[PDB]
Amino acid sequence: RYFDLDDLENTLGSWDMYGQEDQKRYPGLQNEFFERAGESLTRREAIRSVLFLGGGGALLAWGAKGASDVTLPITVGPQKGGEKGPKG
Amino acid sequence: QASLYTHHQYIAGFMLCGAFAHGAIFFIRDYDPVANKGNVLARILDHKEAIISHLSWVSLFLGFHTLGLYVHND
Amino acid sequence: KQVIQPINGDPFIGMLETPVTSAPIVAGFLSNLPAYRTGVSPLLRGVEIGLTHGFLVAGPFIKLGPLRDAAGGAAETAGCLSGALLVIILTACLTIYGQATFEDDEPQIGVKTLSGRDIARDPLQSAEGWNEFTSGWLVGGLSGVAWAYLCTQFL
Amino acid sequence: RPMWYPGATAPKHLDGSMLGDYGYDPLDLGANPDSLAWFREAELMNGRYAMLGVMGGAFVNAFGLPNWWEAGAKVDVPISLGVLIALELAIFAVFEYKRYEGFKKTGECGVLSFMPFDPLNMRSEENKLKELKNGRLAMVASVGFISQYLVTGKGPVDNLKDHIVDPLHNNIYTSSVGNEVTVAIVFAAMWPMFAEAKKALG
Amino acid sequence: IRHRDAIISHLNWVCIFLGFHSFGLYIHNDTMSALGRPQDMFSDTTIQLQPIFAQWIQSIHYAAPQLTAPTASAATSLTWGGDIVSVGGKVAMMPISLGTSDFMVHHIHAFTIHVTALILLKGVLYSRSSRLIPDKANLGFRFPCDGPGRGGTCQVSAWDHVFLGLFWMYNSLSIVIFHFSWKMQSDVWGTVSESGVSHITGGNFANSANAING
Amino acid sequence: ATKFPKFSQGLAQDPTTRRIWFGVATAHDFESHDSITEETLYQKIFASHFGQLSIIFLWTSGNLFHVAWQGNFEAWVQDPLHIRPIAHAIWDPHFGQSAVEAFTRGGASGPVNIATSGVYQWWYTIGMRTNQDLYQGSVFLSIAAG
Amino acid sequence: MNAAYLPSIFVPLVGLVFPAIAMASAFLYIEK
Amino acid sequence: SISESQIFIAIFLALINGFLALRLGSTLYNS
Amino acid sequence: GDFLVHHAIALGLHTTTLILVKGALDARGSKLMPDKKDFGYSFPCDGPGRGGTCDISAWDAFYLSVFWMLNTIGWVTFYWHWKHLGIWQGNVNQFNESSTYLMGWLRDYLWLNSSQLINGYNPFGMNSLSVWAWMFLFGHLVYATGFMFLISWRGYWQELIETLAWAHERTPLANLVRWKDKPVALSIVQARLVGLAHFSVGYIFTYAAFLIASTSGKFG
Amino acid sequence: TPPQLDPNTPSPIFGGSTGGLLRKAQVEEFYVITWEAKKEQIFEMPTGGAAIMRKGPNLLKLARKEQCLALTTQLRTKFKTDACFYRVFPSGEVQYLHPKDGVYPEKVNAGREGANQNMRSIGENVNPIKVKFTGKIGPFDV
Amino acid sequence: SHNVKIYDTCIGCTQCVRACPTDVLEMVPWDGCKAKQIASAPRTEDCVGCKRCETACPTDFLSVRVYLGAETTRSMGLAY
Ligand SMILES: CCCCCCCCCCCCCCCCCC(=O)OC[C@H](CO[C@@H]1O[C@H](CO[C@H]2O[C@H](CO)[C@H](O)[C@H](O)[C@H]2O)[C@H](O)[C@H](O)[C@H]1O)OC(=O)CCCCCCCCCCCCCCCCC
Ligand code: CLA
Ligand code: CLA
Ligand code: CLA
Ligand code: CLA
Ligand code: CLA
Ligand code: CLA
Ligand SMILES: CC1=CCCC(C)(C)[C@H]1/C=C/C(C)=C/C=C/C(C)=C/C=C/C=C(C)/C=C/C=C(C)/C=C/C1=C(C)CCCC1(C)C
Ligand SMILES: CC1=C(C/C=C(\C)CCC[C@H](C)CCC[C@H](C)CCCC(C)C)C(=O)c2ccccc2C1=O
Ligand code: SF4
Ligand code: SF4
Ligand code: SF4
Repeated sequence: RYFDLDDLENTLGSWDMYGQEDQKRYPGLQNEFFERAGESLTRREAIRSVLFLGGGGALLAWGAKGASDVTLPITVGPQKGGEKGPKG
Repeated sequence: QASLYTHHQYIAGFMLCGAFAHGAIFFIRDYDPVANKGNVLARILDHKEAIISHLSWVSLFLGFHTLGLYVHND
Repeated sequence: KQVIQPINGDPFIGMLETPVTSAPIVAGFLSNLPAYRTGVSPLLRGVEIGLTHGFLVAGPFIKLGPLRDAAGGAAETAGCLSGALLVIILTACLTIYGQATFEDDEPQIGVKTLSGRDIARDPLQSAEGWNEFTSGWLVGGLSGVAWAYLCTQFL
Repeated sequence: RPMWYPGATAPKHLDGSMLGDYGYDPLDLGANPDSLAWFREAELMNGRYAMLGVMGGAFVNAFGLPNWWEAGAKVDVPISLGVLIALELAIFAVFEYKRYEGFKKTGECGVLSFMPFDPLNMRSEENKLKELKNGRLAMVASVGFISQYLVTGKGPVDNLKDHIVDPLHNNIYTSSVGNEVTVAIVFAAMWPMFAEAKKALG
Repeated sequence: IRHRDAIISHLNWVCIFLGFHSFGLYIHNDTMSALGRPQDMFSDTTIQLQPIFAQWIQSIHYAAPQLTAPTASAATSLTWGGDIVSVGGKVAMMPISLGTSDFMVHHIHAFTIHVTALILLKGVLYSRSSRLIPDKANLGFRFPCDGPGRGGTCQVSAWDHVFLGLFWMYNSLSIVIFHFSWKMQSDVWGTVSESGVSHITGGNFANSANAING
Repeated sequence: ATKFPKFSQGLAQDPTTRRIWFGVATAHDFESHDSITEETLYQKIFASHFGQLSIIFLWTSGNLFHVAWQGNFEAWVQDPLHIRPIAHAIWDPHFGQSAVEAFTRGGASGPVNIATSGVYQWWYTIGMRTNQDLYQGSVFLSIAAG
Repeated sequence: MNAAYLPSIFVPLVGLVFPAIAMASAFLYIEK
Repeated sequence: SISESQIFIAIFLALINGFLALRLGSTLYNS
Repeated sequence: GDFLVHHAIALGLHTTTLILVKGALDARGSKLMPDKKDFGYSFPCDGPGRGGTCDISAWDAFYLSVFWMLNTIGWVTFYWHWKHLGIWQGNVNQFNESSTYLMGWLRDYLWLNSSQLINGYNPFGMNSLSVWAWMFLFGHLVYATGFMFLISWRGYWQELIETLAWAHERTPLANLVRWKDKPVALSIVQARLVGLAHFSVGYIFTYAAFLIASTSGKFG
Repeated sequence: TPPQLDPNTPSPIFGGSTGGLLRKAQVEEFYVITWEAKKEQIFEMPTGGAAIMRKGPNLLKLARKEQCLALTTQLRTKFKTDACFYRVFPSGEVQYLHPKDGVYPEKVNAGREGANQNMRSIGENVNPIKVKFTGKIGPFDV
Repeated sequence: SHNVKIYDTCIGCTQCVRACPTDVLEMVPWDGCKAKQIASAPRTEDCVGCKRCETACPTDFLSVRVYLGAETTRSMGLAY
């Protein structure tokens, strides 16, 4: 027998298992520096898009620019002699 | 040539298999037996089996005998 | 006696408690993690959680990357840069999961503790609590790879 | 409401409320999914810091000729690497930390109430468009000074005199991207009609 | 029957685990070949993945007829660290060496043997009734779908998990053989050539087959 | 209808992912939507043909443009039998020194695909004989499709 | 060919960037 | 041998064929 | 050899039509289920009643045609290729001799052509056909994937997802991250459609690689 | 007469199993069974495993109406007891499902006014043209 | 929600109503029948689509024909 139908919260076993009560266990010495470093980007579509538009541009940038390419047909690549078929 | 001749055979295959599908979507939806009573479309539906049965003979004839010869030759 | 029981009374709930579910150790450990606590800001978790996952992800790249031979330490930065991408990619994923599940208007859907007590729902549910976490993840995620590099060229 | 002469309709997002508004919002960015007037400062700070930009590269061709692209190259000042950058790092952030963190908290007028920097404030806020308007114009020339080096390479004024000497033969339309621009000019002539045919023909 | 959702779930994870690790490592080896970068493909010259334990086992048994097997003529069999044996100019049995390509295969044996356990166990535990079909027992051992409803029940019965198990049995064992047959031709069989002991395939396995390439 | 399959409310409300799968595959069927009158059914169709018809032209302008740019033409025009027609170059970030070289077969510098499409002769038997002609021609189909 | 630096600019943009954006935006539109 | 100048002209010309589709696909889906 | 093949070709055209001509005429109805006019066009079945209807619809009828379409075209494109190969290679005797019995098709046309293709990825080095050597494998793996959808039907997978949506749901650290759209084993018809896509995509890429890289390897 | 509320009837003895409620129950409806007992004995549980029913009126919580009638067909045809069940969902209100008329549907009662009937034989249905672009779910509606 | 509709042909055998695992079909009394009884489907909500109905109809061509509609939380029979 269980019931307490007045509460459907305890009938579902939905209880959060490993969630604790304890408040912040973290030091104020390092608190006040990060807590103000996170909200510089708080916003939905004007920031996530910065990651797509501005963030993914290093594929563009250092894919073309920096000469660290390894065996890339981009840059170093073909430098050796080209293969010719039997017929032509 | 090879890369072509095969292209236009396959791309011709799919198009016919779609010619019959929309042939079915026709009959399943926008065909009307009333206004078509006695037409040429209704005469075909009047004998379904004859068409179905004879294609079933020709496809079996070629089935046994064409395979039956390759196996005999093997 | 019998060691194994259904979770906390009712047998008809899906899971049932076992030594890796309800124990002295496992109850405490999984609860100590910067995950389940209800008493710390979500911004502070991302700067914790993401801070770790940058360091350990660098390793595979900075060790077994495409280019594992360089005389300038470039084999190490080639992994740092790419390991810094899964930092930048997952930020897109994290933030995306916020605009989907959580509506700014809808309240926190988290449930209430383990036993008898209803304690204030997970401060991270809605987009506000979530987005503060995402930027937090991005703050730490950059550090983890960074200190991984510093630990590569030093220490 | 001159409003860049598309014809009549501007989107509602730009009505002429904010200063300088000609109601041009092609990409629907002038909307407010987060804010808009944040763009105004972003325009303005760009604009402000831009309009003062030309002055450095402008006059240097006219005087001693270490022109801007070659300017930051040759000097004796920078002292053993980091001292060259490291000094310039702090002083901006420390005051920008104030105005950036402050004026998205202390109110949305970027250094307008001017509490950090007190001007003579004789003219003050009415003509403020004119500031914004005079810099936006210098913004566009600033792009040119790039291509002045890229396409030609001569100094901005050394390009001017060539246009003064031979007005017909110094155009972009001859050199390089001339073939490219003259197409972007054509496709910009029909541009107002396509935008207008939405309204009229719809 | 009561915790069954735990058993099946974990086994279902073990397969996906081996799916990418066991099999996928060939796809790496396949691809890194075709891109002209042999330095990468897991192999003997390249990245070493060797069956430590299995190799280490063969060490004991060739050291066995010393102390752990004091009364013997010699070790039990020659697949351990023994020496070659000939008859009629043929190799009776020589030893077998376990290299990287031997490593990668056993995990494919493991991959198939797990996946085919998933299917049969799931057939037993969900034979009675599953979470989606509570009556399933009353429909018999062998039945087609219940409905087209519920997105369709097609092939839910416990006769039908044996249907599926036979394609994984077939697959599992078939590769058990191709491992055998061409390991045994590579590293054992063939005529005794005196010098060279040339095998049937000339001893190409650990080099020959790493990727699905070969 | 709010959610993704805007055109059918039976899919529009589904808790599962079948809303997603059918939403893609039920799209182009215009006889089934919320309310599709006889008139507005012909509309989207006749608009769609402009889609297919424009997509084709760009696809052709690509073939022309690439052969005009990344491929050899003049060199082939001189020796149709003894040299291979080339298609777009092979850009992969993923190669070794060998596979780059081994694919540079052709007249060009980089790795390229010998083109088995066959389009390359139908230009010459119509006749062009400059990369300019191909580019000149590859612009129209870009324009015309517009 | 004279344009040679283009593929390095486009292919990453069209093989990754566009599939990154069209992965995000097409997702956010599945649920509204 | 194609002049580098022509190339960007074409790419910009095909850039317009990208917007006219976006303008179409909107108006068609907007219906 | 020319004679015997044209009957296979002729066979393939009939059994393809036989399927499609059936699906059209039985779209309206047949003796088993004469509701199909009003039951929709593409529907999974009428349920396991009165003999267990399956593939009873007219979409499932079309569905079966593709598998024959890919033969009767496969037979053609084969028979076209290897009559020409001999003619490009200067000999009419490879075909009309060995074309009669089915082993030459396997023993001569398939065995000789495969030697050049498989040497692309060869551990000794990359040939210029290494492009096609890989894809020819990509062609099978898709074809082989296609059987997982065609053979294994839904109810098995729907009980499997149940176990996973239970595990992800009650596992720690993944409690916090959940799905909006409840995952479900995809629909009956949806699989066959997905199944026949893999079957074809795999059926094409192998023969597209074999054909090109046989005539690119030899050059007729 | 027919409807009833939810008094306190205990739950049958069982030791827990992975079959049972899930995170539907939090946001979504779930069912409840109430029957009675005479002797105590064991019954198949449809969510898996076996459970001991008490000596008297009992109450269960299942996850599906489907699972629910599996257990009524169980006890009605085997131990020959009646059962009736409910629909409970988190907003707090409960509905009475199952013989809403007070009689099992298998047997006739009066007062039932049935829906979804057609007065035509099947062959007498409309063919899909005659509902075209006007629209209905199918030829059977019209 | 699935659609289920019933026809003149019913013998009133109840053999449908015994089949439905969700107890949709419910026997409504009637007149013209031999046994003077007709089924009916008050809940189209909970028809899962099993078509265990259509198997049970002793009638030559069915008295019930289930027409599958869209599929909800219930009509998918989800425990998730
Ligand atoms: C061309 C692709 C583009 C280029 C390639 C891009 C990569 C492709 C990535 C795949 C992207 C699409 C994936 C689709 C998967 C979903 C398929 C599905 O579940 O789709 C199944 C749908 C489900 O059917 C529809 O299902 C509907 C479901 O009902 C819905 O619709 C009803 C109708 O109103 C109501 O709205 C109701 O509320 C709602 O439930 C209805 O039943 C419709 O009547 C019924 O038609 O079926 C259909 O309609 C069938 C329509 C498909 C017919 C075409 C099949 C051809 C087979 C391919 C041929 C082989 C090709 C190989 C090529 C190899 C060479 C390269
Ligand atoms: C110009 C030709 C043409 C036109 C206009 C149509 C138009 C139509 N057809 Mg149709 N069809 C055609 C040709 C055509 N078809 C051909 C050639 C075939 C045979 C293959 C078919 C077979 C067919 C069937 C079987 C069905 C239709 C249906 C439909 C209708 C809806 C289509 C739909 O929902 O697609 C929406 C878009 C999709 C479903 C895209 C799915 C992608 C497919 C599966 C291909 C995936 C493979 C891919 C290419 C692989 C990529 C390879 C790469 C990864 C390497 C619509 C009226 C359906 C209908 O009306 O039902 C009521 C239907 O059931 N057609
Ligand atoms: C190689 C495989 C294969 C073969 C041989 C067939 C054969 C056939 N299919 Mg089929 N089919 C196949 C694959 C195959 N299919 C696949 C993969 C699909 C996709 C699902 C289909 C889909 C399909 C459809 C949809 C249809 C067919 C049809 C047919 C028949 C066409 C007529 C014909 O050629 O008869 C030739 C018959 C044979 C060659 C049988 C050979 C057996 C010998 C002659 C007798 C037995 C030998 C020996 C005595 C056995 C001893 C056993 C031992 C116990 C003593 C035929 C029975 C059509 C049909 O019904 O035709 C009427 C039809 O509608 N099939
Ligand atoms: C070649 C065909 C093929 C393949 C690849 C599979 C694959 C699979 N089957 Mg299987 N199956 C097949 C045929 C096949 N089947 C057939 C013909 C049948 C008929 C009997 C079945 C019947 C069957 C059953 C009954 C079961 C499976 C199961 C499985 C899964 C085991 C887990 C696993 O290995 O995942 C790992 C994935 C791989 C090994 C695929 C390799 C691909 C590479 C490594 C990853 C690609 C990287 C990246 C994502 C590339 C994409 C990027 C791109 C989008 C840009 C797996 C998805 C079992 C399952 O799901 O439970 C575990 C299961 O119960 N199948
Ligand atoms: C790890 C394996 C791998 C990977 C990742 C790549 C990656 C690539 N190869 Mg490649 N290659 C490989 C192995 C690999 N290769 C091997 C082993 C060989 C043999 C030696 C080659 C030979 C080779 C050649 C010869 C060429 C490439 C090319 C390419 C590039 C094509 C990219 C592109 O245009 O995307 C676009 C990709 C597609 C359009 C096809 C995918 C279809 C998608 C996935 C279906 C989805 C459709 C649906 C509507 C969803 C829409 C998606 C949405 C995001 C828009 C890309 C960089 C090409 C290149 O560099 O220039 C183009 C080229 O010509 N490769
Ligand atoms: C549909 C035709 C088509 C196809 C299949 C390709 C295929 C390819 N092009 Mg391409 N191209 C085309 C037309 C086409 N081109 C046209 C008309 C132009 C003139 C602007 C170009 C200009 C161009 C350049 C400058 C380059 C390529 C390159 C490439 C290769 C890598 C993919 C890439 O970077 O594309 C990127 C291409 C663009 C951004 C141009 C716009 C896209 C064109 C118009 C095709 C759009 C059709 C498509 C269905 C649109 C749907 C998009 C979305 C809804 C899915 C690949 C072989 C690269 C290459 O050769 O490196 C090896 C490269 O550097 N293309
Ligand atoms: C057009 C498609 C495309 C392109 C351009 C690339 C490009 C690359 N791949 Mg890749 N890949 C692709 C498709 C593609 N891939 C697909 C489809 C698969 C799955 C089948 C893979 C699987 C794969 C693997 C498994 C690996 C690669 C690797 C690589 C890198 C080659 C090795 C190297 O020099 O790294 C050296 C790289 C650097 C020195 C720096 C790169 C960092 C850039 C400049 C920063 C990017 C910024 C941006 C935030 C990135 C996120 C994008 C997103 C946010 C929009 C190169 C960046 C290797 C790699 O990443 O290792 C490093 C590697 O191990 N690929
Ligand atoms: C099933 C379906 C749904 C409902 C309506 C719909 C009509 C679509 C119906 C039909 C669908 C389809 C695709 C039906 C037919 C398809 C096919 C295979 C059509 C092919 C017909 C072939 C024909 C004539 C050939 C006729 C004769 C020819 C060339 C030869 C002529 C000649 C000979 C033999 C020697 C040379 C000189 C000369 C005199 C010209
Ligand atoms: C494997 C399998 C599944 C499980 C397969 C699933 C759930 C597909 C999902 C796999 C991942 C999540 C997606 C695969 C990645 C694709 C590349 C996605 C393509 C996306 C485009 C369509 C846009 C079924 O649901 C099924 C149903 C009926 C008959 C046979 C089968 C069957 O064989
Ligand atoms: S498989 Fe699909 S069709 Fe064949 S019985 Fe099961 S449900 Fe009916
Ligand atoms: S429907 Fe079929 S079974 Fe149900 S009562 Fe009428 S006749 Fe008897
Ligand atoms: S199909 Fe719908 S109606 Fe027929 S039995 Fe199953 S649930 Fe009751």
